[PDB]
Amino acid sequence: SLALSQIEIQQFLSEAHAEFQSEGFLLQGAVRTKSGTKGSIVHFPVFG
Amino acid sequence: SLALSQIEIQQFLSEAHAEFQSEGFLLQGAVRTKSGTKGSIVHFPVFG
Repeated sequence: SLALSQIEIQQFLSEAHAEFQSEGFLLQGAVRTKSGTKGSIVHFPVFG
Repeated sequence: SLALSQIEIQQFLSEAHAEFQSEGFLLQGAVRTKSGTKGSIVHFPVFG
């Protein structure tokens, strides 16, 4: 019977799509970097 | 000596009485139950 269209189902996919966005870390290593630092402030001495 | 009644002990039971109430699930078996469903809406197909 064509009445089967009354009990048609819908499928929801488990693979989600994240909206196109930047993943970041684009400027990693572009500047003088100090890793594993401790303390509230890191001081860079400068001479004229 | 009858003075032993001055150090009589009292026992507190560990099996607690629950004030008279329904245990629930009375209507299970009176309706058509379907376990392990998913989603916000569940559809029951019907045939003529």
